[PDB]
Parts: sequence; structure tokens; C-alpha cells
Amino acid sequence: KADPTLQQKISQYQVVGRKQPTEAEPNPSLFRMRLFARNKVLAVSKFWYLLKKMKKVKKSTGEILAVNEIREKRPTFVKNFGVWLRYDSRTGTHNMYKEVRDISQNGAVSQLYAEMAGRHRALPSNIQIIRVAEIKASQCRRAHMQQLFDSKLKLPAIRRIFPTPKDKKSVFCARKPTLFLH
Amino acid sequence: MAKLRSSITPGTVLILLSGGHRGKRVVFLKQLPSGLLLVTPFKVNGVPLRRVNQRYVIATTTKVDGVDVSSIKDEQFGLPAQFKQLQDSVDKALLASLSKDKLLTQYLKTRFTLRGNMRPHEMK
Amino acid sequence: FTRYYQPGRLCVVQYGPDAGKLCFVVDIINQTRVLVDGAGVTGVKRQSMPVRRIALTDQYLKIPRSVRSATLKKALEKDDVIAKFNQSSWGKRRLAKEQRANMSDFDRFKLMVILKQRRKVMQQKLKSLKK
Amino acid sequence: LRALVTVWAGHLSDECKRRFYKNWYKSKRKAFTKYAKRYGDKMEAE
Amino acid sequence: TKQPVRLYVRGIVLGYKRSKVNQYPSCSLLQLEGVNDRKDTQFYLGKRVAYVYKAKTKQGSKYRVIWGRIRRPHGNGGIVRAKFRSNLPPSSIAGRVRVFLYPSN
Amino acid sequence: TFKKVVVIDCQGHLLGRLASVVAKELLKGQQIICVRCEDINISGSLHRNRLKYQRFLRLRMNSNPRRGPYHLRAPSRILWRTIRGMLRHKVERGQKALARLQVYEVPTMVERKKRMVVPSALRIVRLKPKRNFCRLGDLSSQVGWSHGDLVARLEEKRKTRSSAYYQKKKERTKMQTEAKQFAQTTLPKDQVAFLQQYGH
RNA sequence: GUCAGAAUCCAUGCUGGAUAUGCAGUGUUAUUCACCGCCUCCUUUGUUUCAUGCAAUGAUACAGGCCUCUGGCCUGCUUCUCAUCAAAGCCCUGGGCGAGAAUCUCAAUUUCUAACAUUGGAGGUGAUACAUCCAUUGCAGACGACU
RNA sequence: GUAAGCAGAACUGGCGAUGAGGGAUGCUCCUAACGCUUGGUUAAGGUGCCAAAAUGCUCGCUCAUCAGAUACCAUAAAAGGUGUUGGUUCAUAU
RNA sequence: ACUCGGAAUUGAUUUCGUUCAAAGAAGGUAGGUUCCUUGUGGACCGUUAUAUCUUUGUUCUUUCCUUUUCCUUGUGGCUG
Repeated sequence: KADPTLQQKISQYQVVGRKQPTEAEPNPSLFRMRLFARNKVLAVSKFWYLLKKMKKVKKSTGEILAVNEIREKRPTFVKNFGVWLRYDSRTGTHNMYKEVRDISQNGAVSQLYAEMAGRHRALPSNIQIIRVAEIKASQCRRAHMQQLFDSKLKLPAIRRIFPTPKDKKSVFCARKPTLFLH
Repeated sequence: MAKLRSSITPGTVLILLSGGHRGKRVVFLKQLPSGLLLVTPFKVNGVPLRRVNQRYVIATTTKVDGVDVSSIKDEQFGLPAQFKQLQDSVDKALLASLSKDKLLTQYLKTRFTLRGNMRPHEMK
Repeated sequence: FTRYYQPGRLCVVQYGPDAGKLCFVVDIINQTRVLVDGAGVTGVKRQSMPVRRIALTDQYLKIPRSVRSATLKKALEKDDVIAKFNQSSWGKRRLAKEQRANMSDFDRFKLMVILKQRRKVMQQKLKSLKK
Repeated sequence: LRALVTVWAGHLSDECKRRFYKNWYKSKRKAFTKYAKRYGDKMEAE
Repeated sequence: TKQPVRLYVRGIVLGYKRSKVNQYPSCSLLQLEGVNDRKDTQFYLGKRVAYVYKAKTKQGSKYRVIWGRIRRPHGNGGIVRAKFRSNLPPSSIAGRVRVFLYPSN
Repeated sequence: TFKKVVVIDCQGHLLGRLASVVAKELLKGQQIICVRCEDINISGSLHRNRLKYQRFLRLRMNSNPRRGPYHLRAPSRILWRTIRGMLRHKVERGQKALARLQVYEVPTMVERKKRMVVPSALRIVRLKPKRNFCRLGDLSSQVGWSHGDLVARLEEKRKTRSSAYYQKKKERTKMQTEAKQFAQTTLPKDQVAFLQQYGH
């Protein structure tokens, strides 16, 4: 009943692996990382890829302990996110800082892969979102965020093209439609 | 045997979908073997006692409340003298009751058209 | 330019699973899509509905901004906006299309007997008022 | 453009009337004879 | 005069089940008046259909029929598959077809 | 599953978007008239579309251009081509579809009948505003369609003709709905509340 | 948002139009039994890419419109008309009278729409011609054609 | 070898000996290999019309007086743009 | 092939939600000032007051989603 179509199917996951015991080196140092992914499996894939860049570890030489799903605390109300990220253009790599507004962190990251692909043509494979912090209104530094802030904000509905539920739709009509609506 | 549907309780108005009396609205008495519906008033509609198959029949929410019923059986049905007397014996009770409501007596006597705009999946 | 996407404006939801139910706005998320809900008894769970889907209604109840779903229900019961919309036209013919769908066969017969009897009296006056 | 209505005179000569026949010598020469009695009975309708 | 009181839904023969490059004229393809989704279609499944047409000669009347029935829906629109006793002739295309509303429920 | 005739008003309409709807309906067996084809619209500016129509005039059979692509200047005849462009018209079935179609640049005959509108293929809906568009009546009169200013005159004549019809009808829409309000009182008070459930 | 502007482009003019199997107006329409029309009334057959209410006449705008306009309406032909009471039957000027309709024995297209052409009948009004060959011409011409 | 739908090798897979569905069209690409068939489900690939299936839903970018549009594939580069949409980092709102 | 339904379980042993209590805040309500373009206005000051929200406990809720195994009624197709 809840509409599948609006959002991407991102969920946030914590991951914790630890390399692997040896007779030289027993009890290693443990790791932790928050990741965004489709699934409980595909988080672990992305964990081992990212941990390979940091430290001399692999999926064969490593061992994973826990994959905790994380969600929002309170998803009812709207909040500002300052997303840090990197991506790979056809020249080279660039770090960015985007600012997105939605009810959830999952909703923000869904909205960002749309935005990032649409502008910069950045493929899903290249993007790696580094950290997604919650931000106060008096903190966002982007101008498109600032217009929205303030109580009593109003927005008039202009040019009302309605996506008719199917079956409602007919190929011919009589009257010609009315878009200003009022 | 053929199971009844949860619409068809005894009393209730049907409508016939095929045969010589297509359209006409007809009240249901009893299920009989062969699992057929004994569906019958001849002064009102001009259709007799007859066995109509369950699947050539739309049930309706409208209903009517004496009648003999239990004597009549499938051996009967498979110009005539005895049949005309059995008819008017059976519709003693209904003609008295359907003397009351003239919206209801008209409702039987009219027959059901698919009229233009109406879509019989978004029916009722 | 009447009608604003603002807190506590009433909305007819035209597309989506709800289809035809009424809702209140809470909060504007960004320039598309708004934090639509209903406490009751429309019974639309609160969500990030797009702006395209929802026709704005004339009536609003005034409440401040992002809002708990209980504190609609208190502020609703004083005003009764959902009742007041339902008085006016558009509101009436919304309920007509619900109750036309739910007619019986005898209930559809009832209508056309009354409507034809009206036209006998309608044609008698149309001749008489001419005379 | 499109022709609405042609009006003609009362009395054409045999000079004009030859145009309407390919064989003048055979024919009984009927062209504008029903029209001429219709004209005397003129064309201020048309 | 005219036919009194119609008890059928009315319907067009679109074509056959196909690809770009292959008919499958076993399975005819059918549009119904009013009906506009898969959700609206599930009334009409099972329900029995007739292509009628007329011929120059057979058994005491100039008209023929090909009976069939509705099988299953076809795509997210209303359109619905059918099976007739014979395969349908390709003369019958953009051609009217009576969907009766028995068998009932 | 369809009407006897469906007359289309073609003002406000986008040329391809209209034609693609109209094509498929001709194949389903519907008989169609199109009407006021001079007022039909196209996206892009006037200069842009005339430059595209000049690429079309450049085409001809070089051996003997009597034979080759017929460049049709009239708006009615232009719309007719793009509908035929969306049909397998060499095959026999495709030809039958064109037979159903009737296109006019408004005559007598079907001023008297109603004109419908395809809402999906419509400029106020589709073209995001500011984005420059072009009327086909302008584009055709640029490229040697002589009869612009008659289709001005005849329409302007029969709009005055239609507004005379309107004010008769509008007076006797009042007159029926006045006699409705008497008749709704005098029939009994149960059945008044019955109709106000179901709208009438 | 406009304006001027070329040996350019499109018209105009000019050539064709058996280059649209395109379309309009007008003349005369068969020596009096002899065929031939037109308009009603009613029957023989045979055509239809397609009868089952296959229905509905302001004109616009979309950062606005419409009026029954001190008010009311828009957010769809998603509506508004049409559909009854006995037979697709019979009787009374378009509405209204009555009548045991079935055993068409559990469904078999609900055989009758529409205009178009055609065979033969009733009554009303009408009409009494041309073209080709042939001979002649030379404004024309391979032969047809054309004058 | 400047390069070639050029010449000569290594490993595996094809074409040749091989149709079917897709790439509009193609011996070699993709899916997938074939006894006659009824029903169901997918693959590659697609859903405005030709054409079976979305004028589906949802979020960005683009206005082209030669827009662009799907691997093999039917070409485009150096160098520019105060056209527009974002980013990185300095300096006083620019 | 598509459906009306439920019954227990897993996570963060509640994601939420909801009743209170204190604390804090701004995208600052009542309340003061004041200002026009008189508004369903804006600046300054005010912290719940004639609106509120968030953090942190607490009152009683098993559904959103997500593991796990399993009993269900409704329509239709093909073959016998």
C-alpha cells in the first residue's frame, strides 16, 4: 500500500569485521563502518572494497562479525542533511559537499544519486558517500536550502497537470481542461 | 452438486441473462438434483415456473418475503393442464404481497438493459 | 493567486493509492513534495507525498509549521474543516460519485422512475409558463 | 473559386448556337428553347 | 424497429497475439468498452464471447457465429486475450464482437 | 467500443502527439473528422520549422520530379501526411485506415455537430511555458498556401453565427432549470432528499 | 520583447494539369405503345471494413476564465439528456387504453438498423434528343487526334 | 607497416556445417542452440505510432538560424564560449 | 495466473506512534513596542503565555518494514 515508486531502495547498515586470528598475531583490532546499500549482502561487498583501500585486508583474509541495520530515530518530521561525497569524472576524482532535505537519511541518499547522476553524469559505481550528518537550519551554507527556511512559508500551486489514475483516462474529452484551477 | 453463491438466499430477485426471457427480473424460491434454481409471478412478468441454471443469472440485493415449495421436484420439468393449475396454486402468496408495493411491481416487470455509459464491472 | 501549500491546508488526493481521500498538509519539504497526513477519520498515514498528486482545497485550519499527528486532531475538532468543505459544491459531487458507485439495481431503478415523473411535471410547466 | 449560378440571355442567334453542337446540319437545334420560355415567364431570383 | 435490450459489453478485435515479426493466430486480442486496467479486467475472465458475421449463402439464416471465451488479461491496459473454437479470420480485424456477461461470478 | 463519428477540434494541439493518437484509433476502426487544422501547433519557433520544411522541398526525384515526393502546402494536407507516416499504408489494412479519416482546414456539415478534444496532445498541457511554439496556419502561408485570409473570414463569420445560436440555447437552459425548481417542490418530500444523495 | 535587410527563399506571373483514376456551374436530354425520367406508397434480390442510444453545435484564456452576474461556478463527456407501465405485436392525434405471455421444457446472433443499387407493382405529375463512322476542310497532321 | 574490411603468429570461442528471438537492414555481435505440438514462465531487448507491451510513476540536466537519441557500428580532434547547471579554493556584500 | 485473509516470531527486546514531566531552542506564538506597499505583513525584545516543536526520561500500543515456518477462500485458464 505504501508507494514503492517514489524512493530508491537504499538502507543504511553498520558493518564490523576484524581481519582474522593467527599464531603470530592473536586478537586483532576490530573495525567499524556505516554504509548505504540495497541489501544486507551488498553492504558487506562495499565494506571489503572500502576496507581494502584503508588497510591490508581482504574478504579471504578477513572475517565479518555483525551487519546491523540502522534506521532514522524519528522519521515523522523534516530535517536538513549535509552530505559529504566523492565521485570519479572522466578526468579524475573530486570531493563534493551537497545539501539535501528529506524526512530520512535513506530519503536523502536516494535523492542525491538522482541529483548527482542528473548533473554530473556520475555513474552508481563511482560515487561513495562519505558521511551523512544532520544539520541545523542555521548551518546549511547553500542558497537553495536557505530560501525554504522560515515559518509561514507559502507556495502557490501553479499550472495543475494531474497524473490521472488509470481508468480515469480517456482518449477523447469534450470541454478542454482548466490549469489555473483556483 | 453445484454449490449456491452467498448472494442467492430464498426470496431474492435475480435477472435472467439468456433464453426467451432475457433481461426480465425474476424471484428465486428453491435450489433442486440437478443443482438448478427453481425461479418463478406469471401475472406480473409472464414467465412461469422454470429451472434456470445458476450461471445464466445475476443475483441482486433486492428481496421479497405462504408458498408450497417443497412438493415441487425435477421430475416435473423434464397447452398443458396440470402445470397451469400448479402455477396459480404456487403464486397465491406472492400476488397478495406484490399487490402492496408499486415501485417493486414495476421493478419486476421492466427488463434490464446495458445502457450506454454503465460499466458492468463497476456495477454494485 | 489564491490557495497556498501551507500548514493545515485541506487537500483532495487525486492520484496514488489513496485515490479520492482527503488530507491535510503539515510541512513543505522542498519545492516539490510536501509532508501530507491525516489524523482522522480520512485515515491516510503520513508520508512525503509529491505536489503533482494533490488538489488544494479552499479551506485551511491555521497551525504552526511541523506538527505532531495528535495536535492536528485537537485543532481539527474545534474548526471541523472537513465538514465545511463538504457543504460546498465540489464537496457535494465528490460524495455523489461515491454513492452513485454503490447503488443497487432497484436503487438505480428508483432514480429513473422519479426522474421521468419529474419530466412530466417539467413539460407541463414548460407549456404553461409559455402560455 | 467556384461557379454559383450562370444566367443567360433571352434570344441567342444561330451564330452562338453552333458552338453547342458538333453536328449542326442533322440536329433539330433545341439549345435554349426550354430556357427561352422559362425566361419570358425573368431571372431576378437568380 | 431495432434490437431491444442488450445484455453484452461490446468489443473490438484488435489482432492476434504477436511479436514484431510473428503472428500466433491461436490467441486473439480484444478491447472492451469502459475497461481500462488489469484490475478492471478480472470481472471478464472466463466470460463467453461471439464474433458474428454474415455470408452469401447456411442452416436457414444468413448469419454465422464463432463462439469463444475470454482467457486472461494483456498488459497494463484493459486489453484481454481470447480463444475461439476456430482461429479468428484476419477479415475480422477492427471488427465488433459481443462479450456476454455469463458465466456469472 | 466507440462512437459513430468523432470530430476533433485541432486548435491548441501538437501535431505529432495528435497524429499518433489519431492513427491508432483509425486502426481500431473509429471513423474520424479533423476540423480547424490551420490552428494546430508545433514545438520550436516559426523560423526553425520553416527551415525544416525547406529541407523537405529540397527533396525531389532528379530524373523526373513529376513522379517524386509531393510537397503538400495546405495545413489539412500536412496533418494528413503525418497520420499516414504512422501507418503501414502500403499494405491493404493500412489503406483502410486512411479511408476512415476525413480532414478539413470548418465547413458546413459539422459546425452543427460537437467537436471533441484529445487532452494528452495539447499545448497548454505539454509545452513548458516560455518554450517557443508555432502555428501551422502561419507555417503554411509562409510556404505558398494562398487561403489564409478566407479561413480567417469564414471562421469570423460563423463565430457570429454560433453566438446567435448560443443566446437562444442559454435562454432556454435558464427556462428548463426554472421549471425544474417548481417540479422538484411539488413531487413528495421523500424523493427530493433521495436525489440529493445522487446529485440530481 | 521589436525594426531595417540581399543576384537569396516562397508566392505572383508563365507552361502543363489522362500531373488530384480531383471538383463546380449551365444547355439539351431519343416521334407519341416507346422506351425514358423525377416524387411518394410497397414488395424481389444483391452490395457494404464494418446498427444495437454505435447521442450531445458558443467562443476563448491558462501568472486566469465564465455567466443565470450586489451573487454563483471551475479542481473534467468522471457529466447532462435518453432508457418504465406487456410482446421488435394490435387498436384511438404523438401520447393513452388490455392481456393468463409459459412446454422456445437448463444457453445457441436478440435473423427486422442505416443508404446504395436493383426486379415488378399502385397513384401523382413530366420529356419528345444527340454522338461516332461517312464526305469536306487545312488554322492540324507519322497513323489516331485537332480545326 | 603511416595505416588498411592489409600481411603473419599465441590461448580459447564461433562462422564454415546453423536455423529461431534481438542489433531497422547484415555468414562471424547479443540471447539461445531446432522431433510434431497444447498451456505456463522468462532471456537478450523493449513499451508515442508503424509494433506485441507505459503518452506509467519519480528526481535532475538540455533550447540547437544543422539539438540529441542505445555496445560491435557505420568517424570526429586540438583549442575556445560572461550559454546555462553545479562543485573546489582564496580575497572584501561584490 | 491473479487474489480476500490471518497466527506466531527476528531486529535497536519500539523504527515509529501516544499520554504526561522537566529542560532547551528558533525557521520566535501570546505579549509588548514600533513600520509601511495595510498583509493568511515585516524588523527589535520575549521562551509558553490566548500556537508549538525538539532533546531526555516516563504511560500503554503490535502494526510500518524486515528475518523465520505455515493454514487459508475467491475467480479463471489448459489437459484428462
